[PDB]
Amino acid sequence: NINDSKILSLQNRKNTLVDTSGYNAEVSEEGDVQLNPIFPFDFKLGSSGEDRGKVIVTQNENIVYNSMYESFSISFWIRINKWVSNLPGYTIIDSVKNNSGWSIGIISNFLVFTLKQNEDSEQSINFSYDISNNAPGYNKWFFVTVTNNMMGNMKIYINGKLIDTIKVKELTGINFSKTITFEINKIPDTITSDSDNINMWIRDFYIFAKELDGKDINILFNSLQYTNVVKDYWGNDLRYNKEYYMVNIDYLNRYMYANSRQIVFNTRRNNNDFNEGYKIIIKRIRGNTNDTRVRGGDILYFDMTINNKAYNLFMKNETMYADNHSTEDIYAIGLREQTKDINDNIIFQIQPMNNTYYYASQIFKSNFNGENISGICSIGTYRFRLGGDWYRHNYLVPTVKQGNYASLLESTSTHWGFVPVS
Repeated sequence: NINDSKILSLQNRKNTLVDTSGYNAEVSEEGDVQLNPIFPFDFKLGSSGEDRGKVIVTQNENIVYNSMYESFSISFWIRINKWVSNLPGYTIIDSVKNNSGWSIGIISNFLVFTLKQNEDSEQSINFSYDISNNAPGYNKWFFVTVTNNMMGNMKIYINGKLIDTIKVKELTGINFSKTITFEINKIPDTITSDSDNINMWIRDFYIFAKELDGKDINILFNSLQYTNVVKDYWGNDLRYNKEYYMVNIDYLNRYMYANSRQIVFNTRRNNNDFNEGYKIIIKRIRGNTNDTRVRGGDILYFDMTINNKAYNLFMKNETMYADNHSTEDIYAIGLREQTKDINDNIIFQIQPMNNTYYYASQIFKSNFNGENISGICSIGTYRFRLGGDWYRHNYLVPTVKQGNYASLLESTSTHWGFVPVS
């Protein structure tokens, strides 16, 4: 019943971009347009300038006429290379023939949708990402969805969530264009420097002849998404035998290091970047053998190579010490030496855990067959006598709460992210 209103479905069929909606809108890609052979089969443009990629959809004017002036919806998956917070103006999706139609661009940390009736009048709505928790840029995938009702409201959703809403004003004389041009284009200066190249990834761009509501929007949101495959910090599939930078949503201003075989979290210097720290590799024990992708319920361990040696993360047995609260069933996570024999001591089960504005997961301590989960992974500061320390000192370190860890499932402190190493 929902797809009954779909009038454009730009997708990657062969290794070609086409309109699978049935209205056969013409699709023509120019310059450097990279298509992805593997899911989500996203295509990729850039602000290179050389032969800047430019995809152009030309819909059946008649179907545009009978759909766009009433109510409609635009949705799609998008991603920006290095969406920093200073970024200059850029038009990314444009459907303005003369001085009328609609347009979608990015500015500082904003993604704005615009309805343009004339050169002297517009009406925009936008999404602004939380800079606080996004120092290295908002470089993750997100599902957008814009809804418009001339006789009511114009709104935009990011990942099934309503972000902004507004009443449409008398935009009489507005002229929708049948042409939609995908291409990164810098807006007319005022910033006045030549910044780095940004890439943009697009997937499943759709347009509906009606104003979809939250429910159908989130239905759509999951409709095309492997909710159960865990994703890495940017939204791509999580993989095994791949180097990652494991972080804790509660402390992104920290990186992983280790002391006397004990994993500690230090403050990163390159705040506007995710380098530093020690890396991790996820090793599978039980999961879909045909993949190297991490799925919920999959059993695994983690390898951390330091000097040149590879260690296994593992749950300690020593009792903890902390200035404030108690040691419920708290065990620190440290590094042991690979025993070439899977120690129950290093076994965990991963679970996808995505939030409106980030991609994380939950790691649980389990046995080999995972029919017994004893606790969950967390983080906190505790008293230690590490390398050279004669006196105990506080260290923020990974931990595993056992006993009844049910009380922590709702804590972002158990939310772990994996930033791949570029």
